[PDB]
Amino acid sequence: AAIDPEEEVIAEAEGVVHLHEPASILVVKARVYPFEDDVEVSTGDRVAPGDVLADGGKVKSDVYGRVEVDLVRNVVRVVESYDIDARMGAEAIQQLLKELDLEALEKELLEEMKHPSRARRAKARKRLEVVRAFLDSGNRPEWMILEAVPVLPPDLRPMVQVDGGRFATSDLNDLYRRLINRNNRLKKLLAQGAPEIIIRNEKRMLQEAVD
Amino acid sequence: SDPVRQYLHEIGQVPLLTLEEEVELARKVEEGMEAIKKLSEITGLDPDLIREVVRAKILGSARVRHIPGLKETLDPKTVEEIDQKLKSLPKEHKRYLHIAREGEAARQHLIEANLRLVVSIAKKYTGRGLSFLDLIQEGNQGLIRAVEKFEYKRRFKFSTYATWWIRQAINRAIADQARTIRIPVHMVETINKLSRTARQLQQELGREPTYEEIAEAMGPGWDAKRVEETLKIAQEPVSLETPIGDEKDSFYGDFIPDEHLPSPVDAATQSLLSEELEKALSKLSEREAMVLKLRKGLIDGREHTLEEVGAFFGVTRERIRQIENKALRKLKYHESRTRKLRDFLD
Amino acid sequence: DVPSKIGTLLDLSATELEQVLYFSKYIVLDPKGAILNGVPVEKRQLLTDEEYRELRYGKQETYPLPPGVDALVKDGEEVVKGQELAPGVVSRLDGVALYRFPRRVRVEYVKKERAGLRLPLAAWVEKEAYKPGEILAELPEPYLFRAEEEGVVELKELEEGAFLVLRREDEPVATYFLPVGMTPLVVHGEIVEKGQPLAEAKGLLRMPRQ
DNA sequence: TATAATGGGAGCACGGATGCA
DNA sequence: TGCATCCGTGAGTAGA
Ligand SMILES: [Mg+2]
Repeated sequence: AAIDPEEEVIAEAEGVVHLHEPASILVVKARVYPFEDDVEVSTGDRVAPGDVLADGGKVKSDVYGRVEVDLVRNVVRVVESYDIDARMGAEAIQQLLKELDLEALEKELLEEMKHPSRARRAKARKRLEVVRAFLDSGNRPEWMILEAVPVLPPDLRPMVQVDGGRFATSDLNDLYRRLINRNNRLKKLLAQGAPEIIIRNEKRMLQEAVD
Repeated sequence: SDPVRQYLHEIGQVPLLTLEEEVELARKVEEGMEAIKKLSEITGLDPDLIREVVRAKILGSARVRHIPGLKETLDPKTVEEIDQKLKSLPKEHKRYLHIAREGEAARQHLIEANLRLVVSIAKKYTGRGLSFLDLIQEGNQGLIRAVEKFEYKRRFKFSTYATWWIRQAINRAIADQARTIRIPVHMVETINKLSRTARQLQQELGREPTYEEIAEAMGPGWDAKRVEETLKIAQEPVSLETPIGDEKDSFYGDFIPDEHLPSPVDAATQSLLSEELEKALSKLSEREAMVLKLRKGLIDGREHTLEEVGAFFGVTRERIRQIENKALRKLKYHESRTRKLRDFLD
Repeated sequence: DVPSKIGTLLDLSATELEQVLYFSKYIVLDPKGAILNGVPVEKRQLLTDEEYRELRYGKQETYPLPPGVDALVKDGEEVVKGQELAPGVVSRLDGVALYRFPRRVRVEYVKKERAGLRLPLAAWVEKEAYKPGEILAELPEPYLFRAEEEGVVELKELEEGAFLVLRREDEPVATYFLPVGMTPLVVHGEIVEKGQPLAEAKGLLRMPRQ
């Protein structure tokens, strides 16, 4: 098939097709599952071993993987992959902080405090001080990560007109501006389905803006 | 350690396409959008909703978020409902689903492949008031617009069509975010034009041009006053933390008084004003003075209309005003004898 | 602020926390039964970008072929590491090979026709059918296959062997088949008569491979 | 909204505390 | 256990 109908290639009579001289060759680690009739999964779906792929459930998947449905070659190909949840930044860190049970870690560190090594007792103490601090205070560790950044009242970061009629302002306004701009841009990028790289960079910039 | 180096490294991880690859991805994208339109015609749902669900399944469990454009909130339950609603279609109608999926994947790969161009364009825009990475990100938005609007039918390289949108986005950003006090884009264009004009004028004349000369080189409609007001409105504010001395000792903002809050002298002035005004207002018959205060809002802090201030004490209309004046007549008596009100008039 | 409070709580050094927060490396919040380098993914493990891409999206590689060259392997064929993908290309990994943008499409068109051949009785070995490469006949002596009809010669030459179609005017009057070991004595667009040698079949003649 | 364009550019001194070899 | 790294300190008022 081509852009202009006159440049298209149409078979004159009955025959078989052979593809030669490709631009390149792509080697993939995957499993090929040729399907005769109909496929019950689509490209982008993730599949564990034993999941129905095509042909009413006759052909299934041997391994974990991501689904690529080839309509041209008439085959459901499963690229070997895992569903792993591995994240980056303050989101992941906040998750880890939320999952923490402070009493348990206090117990573990207490058991660590009985170790004959001086250094290990020292580290265990240094950690247990923080843990017990959070325990006594009633503060949750995940609060060390900001979901909502406070805004200082405008009179403590004034925009004022000087004697000459010109304006003088606080740098906190500029910092706040950077933060708001990058946050808004991030939200738009998320709504528009930007690639992982762009979003990642934007999040980094956001973190450094809050910094 | 360096965000820019890190991002440039993350950029070099995606290899650049070739002509066939570019045309392939573009084709898959266009045919993907067409497939989405087809599924819209078939299912009878919203093209935006279908597109967002397909995109949700392509991006995976990593990202799900509500889109402002959608009439319904976007959640994994909904994406599962719509996905299973799309998979329930017959094979020929189920084909467009696969087409749309591979289309979105192709879109992702296409955007990810061109990220270098955005950087090479944004490197020329440094020093406009925006950071390098900001320009790169806005340029990335431009690149996204380019991907979504591109047509491979015209046999044009993607860089050609993309460059325009990238420059457009970068410029819009520079015009929008560079000022603490926001100015509209057209006015920004006007100011930049004025700057270039003045620069040409000083270039040829060998001296800094006046408002009149600028008015001349700007053509018709432009006089000295307009140039002056435009330059006045183009002035950027200054930082309160701007260094004063030779050390870190003092700041600019320490020399600026607060004109808003009343000084103790002003407070005592208003207080004693109310005091003396209460001192000389009891000199005569109560109801008329209280009618005077009723008009001037000493009592309730509000001016009452003739019919209202009339209806207050049981009278009505024309009399009231003639009483106020009358009060103000007799008010001209008492004070004039004790003369206590002079200084408060400033 | 050293020592890091968050780092202390989650048991992470400065470098690790920097790398996670600032988007250098990935931190695992759940394995989902992932395996890397033979050892299963442990929770709270630090993954590089390459490791995360390989784990999440799988491993693959593209190998450029010099323009004008043909692949040594087919499309959709399993490949072993070290096995050459071309004369100048060696595949680094194992898996399924796929053709990227074929520049030439060779279409083999199926043709089923009816031809004829005159042979000596002794030389011909009687068979109900003939496989490619299988001996059709064996000649004690040079033998010439003469034209049984007058007309214009149309010589259609395949890889090996040929079809000679004789036609008077616009209508073909004859179709002859010349197997391997048979040398055409005529050219394309040649006029011949009855009994004039079309080709010489000498020695041992067999069906063409095509 | 349409030739093609695809990885930046600048820039002393002593202490406590922790990290590492 | 000791060498080495980062980080954080370094008079006051006046004036400008
Ligand atoms: Mg003028």
